[PDB]
Amino acid sequence: KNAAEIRQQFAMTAGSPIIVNDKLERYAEVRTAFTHPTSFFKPNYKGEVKPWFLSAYDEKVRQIENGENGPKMKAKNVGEARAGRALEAAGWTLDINYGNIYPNRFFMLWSGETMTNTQLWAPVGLDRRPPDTTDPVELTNYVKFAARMAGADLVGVARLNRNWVYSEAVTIPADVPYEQSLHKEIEKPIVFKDVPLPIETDDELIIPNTCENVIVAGIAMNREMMQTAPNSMACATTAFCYSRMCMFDMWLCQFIRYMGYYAIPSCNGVGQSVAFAVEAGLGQASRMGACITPEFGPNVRLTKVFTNMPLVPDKPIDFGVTEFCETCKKCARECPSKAITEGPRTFEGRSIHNQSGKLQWQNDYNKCLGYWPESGGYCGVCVAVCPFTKGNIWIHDGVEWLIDNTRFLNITEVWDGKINTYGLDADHFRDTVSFRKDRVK
Amino acid sequence: IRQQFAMTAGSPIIVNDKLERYAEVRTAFTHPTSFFKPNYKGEVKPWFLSAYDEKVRQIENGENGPKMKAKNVGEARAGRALEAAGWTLDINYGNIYPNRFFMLWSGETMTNTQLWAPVGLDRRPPDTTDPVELTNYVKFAARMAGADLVGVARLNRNWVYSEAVTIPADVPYEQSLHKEIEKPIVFKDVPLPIETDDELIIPNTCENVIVAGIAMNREMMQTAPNSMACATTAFCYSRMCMFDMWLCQFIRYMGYYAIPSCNGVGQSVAFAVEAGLGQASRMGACITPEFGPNVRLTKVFTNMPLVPDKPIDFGVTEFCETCKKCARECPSKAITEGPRTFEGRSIHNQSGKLQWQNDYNKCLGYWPESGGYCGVCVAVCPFTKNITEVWDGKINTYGLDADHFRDTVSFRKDRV
Ligand SMILES: Oc1cc(F)c(F)c(F)c1
Ligand SMILES: Oc1cc(F)c(F)c(F)c1
Ligand code: SF4
Ligand code: SF4
Ligand code: SF4
Ligand code: SF4
Repeated sequence: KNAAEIRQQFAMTAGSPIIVNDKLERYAEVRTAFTHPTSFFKPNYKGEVKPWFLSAYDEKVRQIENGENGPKMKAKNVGEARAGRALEAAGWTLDINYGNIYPNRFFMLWSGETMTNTQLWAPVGLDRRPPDTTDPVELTNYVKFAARMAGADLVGVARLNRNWVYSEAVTIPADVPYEQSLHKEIEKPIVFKDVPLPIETDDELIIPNTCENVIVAGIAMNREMMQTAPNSMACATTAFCYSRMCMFDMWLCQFIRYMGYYAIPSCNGVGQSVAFAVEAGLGQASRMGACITPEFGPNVRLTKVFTNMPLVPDKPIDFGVTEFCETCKKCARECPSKAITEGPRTFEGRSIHNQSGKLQWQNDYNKCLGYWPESGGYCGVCVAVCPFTKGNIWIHDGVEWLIDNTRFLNITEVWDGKINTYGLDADHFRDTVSFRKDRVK
Repeated sequence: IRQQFAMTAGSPIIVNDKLERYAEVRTAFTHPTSFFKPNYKGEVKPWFLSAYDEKVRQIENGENGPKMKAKNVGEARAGRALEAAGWTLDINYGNIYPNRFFMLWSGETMTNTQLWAPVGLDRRPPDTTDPVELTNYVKFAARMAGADLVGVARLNRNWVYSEAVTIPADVPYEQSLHKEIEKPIVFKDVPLPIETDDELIIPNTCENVIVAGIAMNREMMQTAPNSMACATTAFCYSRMCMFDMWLCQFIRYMGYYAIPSCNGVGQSVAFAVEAGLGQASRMGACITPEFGPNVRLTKVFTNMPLVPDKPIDFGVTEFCETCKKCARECPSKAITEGPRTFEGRSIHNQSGKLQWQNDYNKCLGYWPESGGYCGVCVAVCPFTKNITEVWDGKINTYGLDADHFRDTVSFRKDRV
């Protein structure tokens, strides 16, 4: 298997592959099902209406007391049930309020100046010295090497398409401490202005007009654990990867700053990761709505960093995902909430949670979120059943690579089974080896 | 290999009745007799500020290390930018202050604990007390948390620092370096790890230590003493910090307590030897079968019942007896060519244990000179096996190497 060959074979000519029409407007982040008032509240198993994640907490507690690893899924014993939720909770250690979405708060600072690392290194002046490299070719190789050190399994570069940057972010006022954060969330516009550096005022989050590029990282989840979806070990690989995302953003932003440029971290905030990942060539959009990659299918998390560092954009990739999703529909048939459409792509949002004006499969994300308190987790059944999540999809016919169409026709064993560092799989880890030739052309 | 070379139970570190616990302030990094070193202009400064001055001089002169020309100034800058960034999740080079910043001895105030409070995992008594099942659970968690190697030992208090270097609890970060103080670490009959005005208190119930190996990148370490060796060192310190926090939270959410440490609290090499990760060596590092000495260590202390691993003997002592390659290549002649003794060469060694006694002030003195963290000893050690070619060459996630990553695969059989 040769993952670099595969990406070269399916590379497209330059240009955003996302098809849009005149109804396209930037999307206010509060509209996501996690944050919008219509979807935020969900009943728990006693019928009490609560913030969805508190209702899900109630189900986790109920499952542990009943020796279960998920909905109607008996564990080996209560201790095993406990252990899965302890692993899940611990995975979130470096993530604020399920996704790090507040810009320029906590780990997501838009300047490095107050960070303990920046203060310690201040005598060297790396963040104040003008860049010594302005060549986009060399910078792309340097920043991608740094990205791999920082924990990305995939990395790509695109020009920043502002259509996918949230029109307004969900955040908290700068004087609000963490313990009041969930009670004091506000909206704040993200605007683009002729300023030298990213800056936040009382009224606006201001991205400079010089912010040309977005660097997108893929953070691979663990296949054995995700295949337990919707049960607790799928929750644990999800959670650990959010902390890996946070570390990636902070590491990479510091590298970029110490190279003489500015950098904006984001994790789940600032803009729509799937669209950036498609434009940076990590993969293609899919029926479930995730970015499907050749190496991991959709079983990969995304984060991204915005910067004025000159870079060479990667080419988008077309390995036939759209045509497979047209005929496959496994995620839609297996979805426990029937949130995923079995119909064609349109430009018309299904509800407030979708951004209208771009051609995509339109899914009902209030239905999806509704299953999370019911199951006490983050589901993931769609990722688990997608044939691209299997490690065995690619075959070579003597001339070229192709997808094997035959692919489209318990938790105790996970705890007792194969694992390796960060949940990566040495049987496939060669797929993400990188040399200069595949970092920049 | 690890099963083939398992020893019977029992600490393999030979001691005499002279041995006493070692005050952390005695390390060359911290002690007043070794802390101040001249820069290249002759100005005496804290040694790491003099090393900063050399990094700046090298960038200006288009160098990646001492008398090592870079491809250009841009390349020199990029190596130091990568090094500085690697340290993002590490306080003041090593996270040594206990119960400060990332190294909290309780999870109660952490943002993650607060968010998860309604589930009550940290307040609920353990549902598992079987050390066999716990050892399998916690080692699985350790691999998720970024350890390439993990082992368990009973806690030997001889390797716990008698007094830690820390700061007063209300001193802000901007004043930390100027207000470092000593503070005793003591063991008492208390329910939970607790810090008073006077003492860091570890419970007498704190039976076990979990030791993690965090693998460095071979291509980058082989550029020692130049900048890319500094970068793999730095990134692994941030990996250490995330490992400690992740694992401590897992242990707490299982109903036990956990003390993180990174480079603080105690001597990692001794813990790693007792937990079976590897053997002590002439250079002083723990040499592992998978990585040689090219691996960083961190550790977590806990009352969670666990099954101790066996120490390992794969012949490092006898190999180091005749090798002496690190000693001949050491740019500061810090590593001895003589035999092992129980007598330290200076304040920086803990006397009373059989080891190769090295002069660690000589080692530190080379760091301002070279503008880095050296590492030549690690780079040349047989067990471990230009900068433009590294930047243009092979890399993979976290610097791990897919040619060898199968060596750290793990199933239950090898976890307990
Ligand atoms: O983006 C996410 C937000 C959440 F609240 C979750 F629980 C989760 F697993 C992912
Ligand atoms: O000479 C000292 C060095 C240190 F690191 C201290 F913690 C201290 F109190 C005295
Ligand atoms: S399961 Fe099938 S339809 Fe759904 S995303 Fe995967 S390939 Fe597309
Ligand atoms: S996460 Fe679960 S409920 Fe949501 S779309 Fe996927 S399968 Fe459906
Ligand atoms: S780090 Fe360098 S100076 Fe220090 S002991 Fe090793 S070779 Fe010698
Ligand atoms: S270089 Fe030789 S003597 Fe030194 S630590 Fe390695 S094997 Fe031992």
